[PDB]
Amino acid sequence: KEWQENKSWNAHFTEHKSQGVVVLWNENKQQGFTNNLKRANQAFLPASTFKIPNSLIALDLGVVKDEHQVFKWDGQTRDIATWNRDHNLITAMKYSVVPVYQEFARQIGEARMSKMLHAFDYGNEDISGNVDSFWLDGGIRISATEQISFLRKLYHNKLHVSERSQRIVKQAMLTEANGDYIIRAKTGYSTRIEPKIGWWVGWVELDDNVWFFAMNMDMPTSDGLGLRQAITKEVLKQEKIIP
Amino acid sequence: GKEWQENKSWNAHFTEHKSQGVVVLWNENKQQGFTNNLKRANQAFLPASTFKIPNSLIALDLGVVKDEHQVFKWDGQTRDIATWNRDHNLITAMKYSVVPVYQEFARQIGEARMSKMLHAFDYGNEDISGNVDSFWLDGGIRISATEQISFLRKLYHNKLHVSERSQRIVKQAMLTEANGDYIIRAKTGYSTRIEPKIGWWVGWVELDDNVWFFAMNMDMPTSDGLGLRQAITKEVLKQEKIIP
Repeated sequence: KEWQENKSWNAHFTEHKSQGVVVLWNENKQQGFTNNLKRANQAFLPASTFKIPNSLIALDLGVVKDEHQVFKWDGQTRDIATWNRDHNLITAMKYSVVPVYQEFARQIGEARMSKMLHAFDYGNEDISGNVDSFWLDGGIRISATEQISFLRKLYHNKLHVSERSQRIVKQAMLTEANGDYIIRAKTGYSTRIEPKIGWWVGWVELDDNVWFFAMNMDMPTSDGLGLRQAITKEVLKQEKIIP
Repeated sequence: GKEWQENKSWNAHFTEHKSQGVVVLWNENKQQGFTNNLKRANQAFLPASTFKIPNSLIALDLGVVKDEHQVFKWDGQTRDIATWNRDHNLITAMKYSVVPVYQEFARQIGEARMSKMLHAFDYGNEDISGNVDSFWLDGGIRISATEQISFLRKLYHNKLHVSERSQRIVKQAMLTEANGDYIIRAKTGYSTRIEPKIGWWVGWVELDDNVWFFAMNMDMPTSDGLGLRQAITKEVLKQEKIIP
């Protein structure tokens, strides 16, 4: 069976008075697992999870030379302290620095952004809205299961951008690593259009397997943003993927 | 901005564990070095498994290793470290310090190419005398903590003469630890075949706005203290406010 429903994972959403989906993909067995088959396939705004494809396109088109190139703060004080400074690809991803990516998007342009999302088979491939905000309040929509399809192509260097572009983005996605596993992931928080949801998408590298993952959850306030990672990890722990 | 400074307060961290050794830090932004022992900082030892870093680069650059996914078959000889007794790729072979895999790389590389490469890298004394498959364990090659840092800085900046791709893959393979505060890319070593028996930890700490390169070695009479390589380095990084 391609996809199996495991409703016992809802205990982890319930424990934190939350609602959402975790989708796992066992790369070795080519098998999916989720607590909610329906919500697993419900398409939402990608929000900052879009920084993954945006990074790839920017690198491939030379908008970003490498992970060292500095993007100068424009001097507009914004409400996230960490955005109010110079950034490179690594720090811009780490802190989800929208202004840097809005600038990448303007330089990429509508026509090339569109051609690339088509080549990537990314979500509904719809960039309608502002070229510099469409992943936050435009037409683009992607499900947890479609995030995993895209992430598996990135992991195997199968997107039509250079191997180099893919390696650099995967470096930039690095989030956590220890003796037990490596997580390459990107967070997202969609707030501009209802419903407000938190994202975490990426994968867990083990010695002998890769577990791809995409979770989203109802996020009325930013007070629960920490539950994106904490709930994903309770699921990974239950499934014995991490100790 | 004196190039090299001695900080003897770090010896308190060696003393706490009744141990002896050196930690060398290099602040990349300020181009400044710090060590608890300038003498030991420049004492050359057998690299042992820290040699897996240059060996990885050469194997990749020559096509002995196609990528980090290529599988290296266990030869079927049960060895002392359980995790060696299975198939490996570059990632797992580095993680578990799987000598037999690297001995096979070394045999395919061969004497002439291994020698040319270590010279081009300016790697330690550049002496491969002994067996092409064991010289980093009991042959002629020697490298100091300060020479480890020189080599690691070239790798970090993709300045070795091998492809950018080869350097990116090895740096991926070096990944050891990562969290919201830092990323460590490093390689452990335990030299036992020639005295003195020493533990190595060499690599770097990536922060948002700086890189701290590091090379430590310490007297390792038994394997009971291998854990002190990382624990002592981390006490130094903590004292210097490089990690929380």
